[PDB]
Amino acid sequence: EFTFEIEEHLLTLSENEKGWTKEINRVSFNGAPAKFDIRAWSPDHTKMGKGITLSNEEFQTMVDAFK
Repeated sequence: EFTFEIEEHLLTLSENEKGWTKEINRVSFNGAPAKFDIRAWSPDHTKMGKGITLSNEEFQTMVDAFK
């Protein structure tokens, strides 16, 4: 019903006592070209938590606004 693949790891923002991390990655969902993805991950990255996927245009819009 759904697949994911971390194609590139870009940045970790924090890690908690359980080893879960908040990361910015390029992630391919359902085989689509990889997109920016800001999300919590288990230590071995086989479980994911809540997060948001952003197009390149959305991510650029965000960075340019807050730089």
